[PDB]
Amino acid sequence: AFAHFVLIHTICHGAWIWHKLKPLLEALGHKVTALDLAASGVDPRQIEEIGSFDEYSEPLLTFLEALPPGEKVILVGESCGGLNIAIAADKYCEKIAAAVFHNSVLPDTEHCPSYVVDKLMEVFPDWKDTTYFTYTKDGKEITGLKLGFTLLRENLYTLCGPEEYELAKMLTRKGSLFQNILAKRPFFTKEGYGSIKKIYVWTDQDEIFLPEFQLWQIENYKPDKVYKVEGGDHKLQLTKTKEIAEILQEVADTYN
Amino acid sequence: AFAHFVLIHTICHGAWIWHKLKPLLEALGHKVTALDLAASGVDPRQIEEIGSFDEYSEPLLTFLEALPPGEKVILVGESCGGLNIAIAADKYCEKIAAAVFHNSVLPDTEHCPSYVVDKLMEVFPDWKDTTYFTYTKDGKEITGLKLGFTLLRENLYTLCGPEEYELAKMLTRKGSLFQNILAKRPFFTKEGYGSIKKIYVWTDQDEIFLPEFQLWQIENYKPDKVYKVEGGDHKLQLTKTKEIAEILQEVADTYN
Repeated sequence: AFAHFVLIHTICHGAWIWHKLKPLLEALGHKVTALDLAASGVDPRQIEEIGSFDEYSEPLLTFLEALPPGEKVILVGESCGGLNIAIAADKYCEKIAAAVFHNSVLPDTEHCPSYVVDKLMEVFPDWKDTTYFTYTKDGKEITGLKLGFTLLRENLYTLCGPEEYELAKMLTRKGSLFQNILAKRPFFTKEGYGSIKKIYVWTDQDEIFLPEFQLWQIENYKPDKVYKVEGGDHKLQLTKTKEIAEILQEVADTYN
Repeated sequence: AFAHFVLIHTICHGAWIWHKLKPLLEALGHKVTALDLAASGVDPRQIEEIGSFDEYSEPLLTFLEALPPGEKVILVGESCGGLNIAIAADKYCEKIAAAVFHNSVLPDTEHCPSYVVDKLMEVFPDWKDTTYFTYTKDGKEITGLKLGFTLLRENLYTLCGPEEYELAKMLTRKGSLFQNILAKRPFFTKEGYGSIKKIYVWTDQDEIFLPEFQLWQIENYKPDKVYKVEGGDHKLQLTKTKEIAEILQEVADTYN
C-alpha cells in the first residue's frame, strides 16, 4: 500500500533532516510532506516570536487543515516532534491513520504535557556546549537554546558522516522546548491523541535519548507496536534510512 | 600551505551547498567560512527587503570587515557568487589573496556590472518551471525568482544524488539577480576588483552555464589561471568535491 507520510523534525532542526528518507519513501510510491515548523529551517519567523509548543506547531496544523475530507496521513516525528504529534492529534485526530515516533518523546494523557520532557532532563541533564537564553512572549519567560556543536557531533549525529554533521552546523537554529509552557498546558486528550495508533521506533545506541529514557517511555504509555532498529544513532533517518523506510512501509500496510 | 577559504553560494541558495566541500577542505588543514548572504539559507531577511546586489552581499562585506589587519582570504564563488566577489573586492581588496570562480559569472571592469548576466540570459533564455514576481524597493521594481524544480533537477543538479536534489528542493528560496539594478550600478573598479588574482574553474558538462557562455567569459576577461574539471555538473562542489578541494589546495599554495 501507499500512504501520505508527514515528516516532523525536532526543535532546532528543519525539514532538511529528512533529505535522505523522503526520496526513499517516494521510491516506494508514497507521498511525502516534510514541513518546517515555526521559526525552523527556512520558516521566516524567529523563535522569540513563538510563545508555546502549540504556536510552534502551526505549520503542521495548517497543513492538516488543508487536507480534503477523507484524506488521512501517517505522522512521523523525531525527538521532540512527538509533542507536535500530540498537539496535532487533539485537533485533527480523524485525519491521522497512525503516528510513528522516531527516537521521539512519547507524551501521554494521564500526566501533564511536560511529563516526558521533565524525565528526559533527569536522564540527560548535561547538554555540553549548548547555550541558553531567555525571552518573553505573552507575558511568560521562555528558555531558548542553541544546540552545541560538540553535543551535535557526539550525541545527536554520533555515526553520521561529516557532510551530514556539517549540514547540522550550518542549519540548526535557536529554538525552545517551551518546557514551562507545556507544564501549564491542558492535558492531551484521551479522545483525540489517546485514540490514535502509536508506533514507537528506536535504537538502543541513541546517545541522547538513552535506553533508560526510551524504555521508560514505552513502559509509561504502551505503544501499539514497537520497532527496535539495531545500530545507528539518534538520527536514524540518516544512519539507518533504509531500515526506517522498511518500517514505514510496514506501518502503511498495517494502519489506514 | 593552509588558507582561509570563504565560500559564497549563488542566488536562491545558502551555505548548505558547501556541506560536502567544507569538511574536505578542513581535512586538508584549512580554515573555512561558508556564509549565508542576505535573505539566503537561514538568514532572517526575506528577499523583498533587499534592494541591490550590494545589499545582498552585506554578510560577506561584514565578514571581511571583521578580519583583523593582515589576514587574507581566498574567496570561492559559485554561479552568481562572482558578482558578490567583485563587490567585495571593491571594498576589501587588501584582504583578498585570490578569488576562485566556480562555474561562476566573471564580471569585468570595462563593461557595466550587468554585462555578463545580460549575456547569460541570451545563452540560456529558458528557465523552465522557474517562477517570477516583482517587488518594489528603494523606488525600483525588482524581479524576484524561485528556481523551478525541473530546472533544478535537469540543469543545476543534473548528476547529483537524489538526497542532494532533495536538499535543494527543501532549502532553495526566493531570490533575485537584481539585473536592472546592476545595469545602473557604477562599474567595478580596476584598482580594487581588477587587481585581484582570478582563478576560473569550470566543467564543459554544465547544463546551465553552457560552454558557449563560460568560454565567452574566459575570452572576455582573461583569468590568471583556468582549471577545467572533467565530468560532473553545475554543482561541482557536490559532484566533483575532491577535485575542487585539490584545485583549491593548489590555489592556496600559489597565491597568498
